[PDB]
Amino acid sequence: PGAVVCVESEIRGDVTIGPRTVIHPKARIIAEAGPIVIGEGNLIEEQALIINAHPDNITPDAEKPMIIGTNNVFEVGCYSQAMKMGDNNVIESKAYVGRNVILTSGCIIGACCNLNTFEVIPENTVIYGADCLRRVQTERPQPQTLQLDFLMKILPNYHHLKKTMKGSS
Amino acid sequence: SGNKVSRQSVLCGSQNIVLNGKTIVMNDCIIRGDLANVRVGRHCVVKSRSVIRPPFKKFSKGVAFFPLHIGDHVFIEEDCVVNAAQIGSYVHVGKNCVIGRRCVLKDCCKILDNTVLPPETVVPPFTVFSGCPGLFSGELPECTQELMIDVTKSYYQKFLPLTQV
Amino acid sequence: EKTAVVIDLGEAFTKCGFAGETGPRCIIPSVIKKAGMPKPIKVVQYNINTEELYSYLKEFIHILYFRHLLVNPRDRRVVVIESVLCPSHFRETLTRVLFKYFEVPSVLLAPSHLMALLTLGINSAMVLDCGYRESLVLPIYEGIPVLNCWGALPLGGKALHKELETQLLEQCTVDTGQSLPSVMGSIPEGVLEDIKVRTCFVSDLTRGLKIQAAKFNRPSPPPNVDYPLDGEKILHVLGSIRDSVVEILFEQDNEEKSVATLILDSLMQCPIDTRKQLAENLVIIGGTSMLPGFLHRLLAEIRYLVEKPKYKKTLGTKTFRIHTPPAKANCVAWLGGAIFGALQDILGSRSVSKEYYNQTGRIPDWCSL
Repeated sequence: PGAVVCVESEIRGDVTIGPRTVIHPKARIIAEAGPIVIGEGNLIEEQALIINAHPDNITPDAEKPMIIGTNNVFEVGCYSQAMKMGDNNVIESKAYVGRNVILTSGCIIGACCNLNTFEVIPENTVIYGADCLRRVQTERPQPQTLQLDFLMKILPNYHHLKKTMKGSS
Repeated sequence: SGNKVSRQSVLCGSQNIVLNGKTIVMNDCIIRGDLANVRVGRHCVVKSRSVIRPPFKKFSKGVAFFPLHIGDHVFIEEDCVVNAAQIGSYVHVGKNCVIGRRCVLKDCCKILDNTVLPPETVVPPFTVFSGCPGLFSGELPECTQELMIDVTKSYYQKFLPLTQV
Repeated sequence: EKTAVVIDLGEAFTKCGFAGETGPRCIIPSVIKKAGMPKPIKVVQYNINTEELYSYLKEFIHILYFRHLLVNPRDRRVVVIESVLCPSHFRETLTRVLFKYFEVPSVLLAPSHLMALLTLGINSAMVLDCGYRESLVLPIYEGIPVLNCWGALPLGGKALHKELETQLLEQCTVDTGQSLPSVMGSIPEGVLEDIKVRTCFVSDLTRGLKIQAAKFNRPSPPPNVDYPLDGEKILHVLGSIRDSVVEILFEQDNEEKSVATLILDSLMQCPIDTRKQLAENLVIIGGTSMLPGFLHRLLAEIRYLVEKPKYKKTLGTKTFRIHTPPAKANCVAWLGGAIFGALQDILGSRSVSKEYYNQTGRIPDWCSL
């Protein structure tokens, strides 16, 4: 308990959400392949498609359960089909996570950005929206102090906005 | 009365939501006005799969964002994530578009398909929007844009009359 | 009274702005963006239809003056900085577009090396302009450019692009979406420019000789770093490759030619009294000269070639000083044209006007009569 799960939002299979989690309207959480894991204070916006990769093959197993980090701001219309995520990661609207991934902490994915299959994004690095893997713009997204403070402010605004939405009903 | 809202479309927060005369909400539309109000102009055509989400809670102590807006004759294309954008009357939004936080769309604008208008992006009147990152492509014609908007309004009224309930 | 326009056309980039301002206002690339077109077409081209070029130049000038200048050039003069040996066909087309379509008051087709010399503020200098297509040499002595003393190998930016395309295709390492070499046949030019700016580390003379020895029967291979790319296909580019691409610019053997040797050939052609002042004032400008650690590798290679027996009998002991300009290496030619146009309303008179063009026929190129 203690997670704002919407009535219009859909869930399937094993899905253990953390404390203060916010599942917005019309959000798909298909965790049929493997047991989904959402971090504490993680906000899943509207029209989001949370998928999983079919896993457990003996030789070169494809995947494991997609573990989302705490304070992860998933924007509206964002695709997250089997991607390992770190704490304080802001995925923008209309994004698309790869079939396998390792998004490090203090990230900031751009809008309409195709995140890479079998690609680990480094700690503290803001993704440009269009052409994938853009190395530029990673200073203001530092690994902490700069991005940890900003993500804490973003988590507070998300919790305050979700509390106002919960109060309205 | 004249506003043809589809059966598959959803309008959360009816008191906050606002639809003018001769409107057209297509199928699978989401006018979510739970947190804040959503104002739609007269003769505005909201296409299918359009996510009309509210910008802010409006409960911030300082610098609260503007909820939502839409001028008259607004041609909102399909799959357009309209959020926190004050659309000027006769604004032609492109297909698969994305509006930013407090984005000021001017009168007689022409947003391109698959565009992404950033936060606090004041678009100029009579100008075609372009680029992956928002920028001025070129100056648009007044007569051509008005004729296209009139043709779109007439076609939407025919579909509004029949086959939706 | 009236600040004149400055243009510096080229195949890769185009420096443009106002006369008088220290450095240009903007530098948009030479290509143009067309509606309903797969790839962007280059404006500055040679050996191609006249009416098509005319339309291409109009299209480039139209997108330029609104964004760059914010004004009608009908009020005041223009300085079109053509590089010397830019085709007369292309100059005639430029002259037509400026007078027939737009109707400017005046134009000027002055050389790039003489204006780059005006920035230094010296009357005599050996000059080297390493652009995109060619790497042109031209010595100036006391104002006048010494013309028959010259040289230009096809060994600029375009040669470095072709070598990068060859070496990356031979040794490729792309990620999955690991292995899979040579999946894509070619790669875009704008990405390949960004790789040259960031990755390509220019080697020293001793390192360059060691690389040349390794190529024909391995020392100092590092450092290597990967390059990110769109569509989830990062490629692990190597460190020995980018050094080998830079090395072909200074490759002597079997042609008897390079960027360094081209200055010596230009100095050889020049007369005896002119010789020493040109050697003392050796100016380096252009796009390729902006590469990191380039001026040492050139000056060291120049000196090594002078030590060789074939150049000792003519040149011998010479003080090769490289007097650097105020502005950056790419934007020296533009700054000279801005100096030429802004200050002197008098030297605007020598250039060709609209009244002279209609009755006569054309701006006079360095030719007969």
